[PDB]
Amino acid sequence: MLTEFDAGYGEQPFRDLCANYPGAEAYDPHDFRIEWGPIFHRGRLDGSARVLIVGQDPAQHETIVRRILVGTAGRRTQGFLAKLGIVQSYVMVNTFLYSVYGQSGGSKHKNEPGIVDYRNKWFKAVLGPGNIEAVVSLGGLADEAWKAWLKSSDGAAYKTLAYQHITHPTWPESSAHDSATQAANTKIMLAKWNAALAALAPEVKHPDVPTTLVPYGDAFKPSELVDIIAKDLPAGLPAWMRGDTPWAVRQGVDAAAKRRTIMITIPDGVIP
Amino acid sequence: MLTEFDAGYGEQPFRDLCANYPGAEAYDPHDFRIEWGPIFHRGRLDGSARVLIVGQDPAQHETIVRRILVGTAGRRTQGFLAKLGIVQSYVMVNTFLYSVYGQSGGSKHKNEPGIVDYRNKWFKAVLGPGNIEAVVSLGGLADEAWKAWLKSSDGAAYKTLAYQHITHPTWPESSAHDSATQAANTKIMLAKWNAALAALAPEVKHPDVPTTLVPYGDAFKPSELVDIIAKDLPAGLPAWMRGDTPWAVRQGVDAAAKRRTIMITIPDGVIP
Repeated sequence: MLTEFDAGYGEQPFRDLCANYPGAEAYDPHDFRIEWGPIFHRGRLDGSARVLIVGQDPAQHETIVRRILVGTAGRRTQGFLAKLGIVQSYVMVNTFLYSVYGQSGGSKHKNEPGIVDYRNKWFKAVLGPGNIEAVVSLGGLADEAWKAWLKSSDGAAYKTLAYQHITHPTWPESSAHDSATQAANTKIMLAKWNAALAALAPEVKHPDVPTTLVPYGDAFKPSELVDIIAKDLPAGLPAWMRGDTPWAVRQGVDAAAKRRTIMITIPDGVIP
Repeated sequence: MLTEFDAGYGEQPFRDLCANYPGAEAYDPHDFRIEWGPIFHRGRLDGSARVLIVGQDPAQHETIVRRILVGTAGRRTQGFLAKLGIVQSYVMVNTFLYSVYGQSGGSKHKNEPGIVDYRNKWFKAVLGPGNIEAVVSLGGLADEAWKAWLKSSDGAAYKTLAYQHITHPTWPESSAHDSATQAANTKIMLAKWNAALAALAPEVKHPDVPTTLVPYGDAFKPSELVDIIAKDLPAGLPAWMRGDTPWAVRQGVDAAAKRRTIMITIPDGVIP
């Protein structure tokens, strides 16, 4: 009857970071959903993380849970980590503190000093303890974020840290609306993911569970979509929030209404 | 531009309390909205609280923020504390960890040992440091919770602790839908709140701000409705979540649907 949870940001330097975060002066209020407040991380901040995941930006599930990579992209990422024998020893930060508002917002503000400097303080803080053995970026903007970090003074020390850029987990669904094209692109993505795993496996010297590498097939199997663990969520969050069924969506009759609303629906079967 | 936040539950004894909370074995799954997870407290857990508030049960705003007293009842309670000069030195705990399901009243399970025992652990932890100088209960079930605490072995020590039972903050709106009856019931409520203030004022010897007692009139004035402070909310929560405008509602075509869904709408004016 013992359930774990993420206590959060009480320790330094994370406490000062979360109390002094960038707002509209760095993140444009039209081009970013700053109205939901920042979402900072997911995973270990106690120094026990072995893998750093760099994602892009949060969406509506993250906005409720208050931790990043908690939707479909998150369960695919968890499963990626599982293939390396990593079940809890990771830490995750995003390129952006806030959701990008718009189709291909870019990359339009990736060069904002206020944005990059604050993100670099987080890199600095999570890499600080010196236990991270591998870095994985999800998508191009994350890949650029990591490379820009390496060119900074504090980042110079991490040029030799094992690193893989991999295709963004939801890329197949965003590349086409057609089912057949989604499947074809998924096969392509997983082939590239297999190569990344092969390069990273020998550098993850301290896995949580010693594991022999089992490659992805052409489609995701159910076992490779792994629920986010309780230890990652704030105290008291119900188990279905870290389950396998979608439960939040933006809702509105037009663009402006839709920007203002999230609807949360408990999956069927939880309530008796 | 530092914004404060509640780091939460990382310190003992709270860490073990939040990791070992009661579920369906103590709170009946039909009579309690256990599907949303427990909401534990609001305010100081570092020992600096001077007033303990005992509330009844959480609703939909609390369900999103993950702290108690966050809606209309909370802002009325904040204003009550403000009149005693208490701006941040309070701690609030609920009679029930979960929302009561059904107007029937969760008085049906008020003596269930699983519920009472766990709540007493929270009483013991918050009263432990010995800095609480006054206790206020909101409504009848809360009053019975404090009285049940006093009858237990550990609670015996607090029979001399200054204590006032006051009428639940949202009693006027729950007693009638007629505008004129609400105003009349509000006038009765505020007379009883004024009596409580008079009894508590000389007993709150450590206000955050020394304040001369200004009694309520017959209705709430806007200055007597006080926004929840940033220090009470998890890191990153946007300011409108602790503003003066309602922003969450239960929504569904029928009872079963309504039980499963919360809709969040950002107040107008936050998004440019």
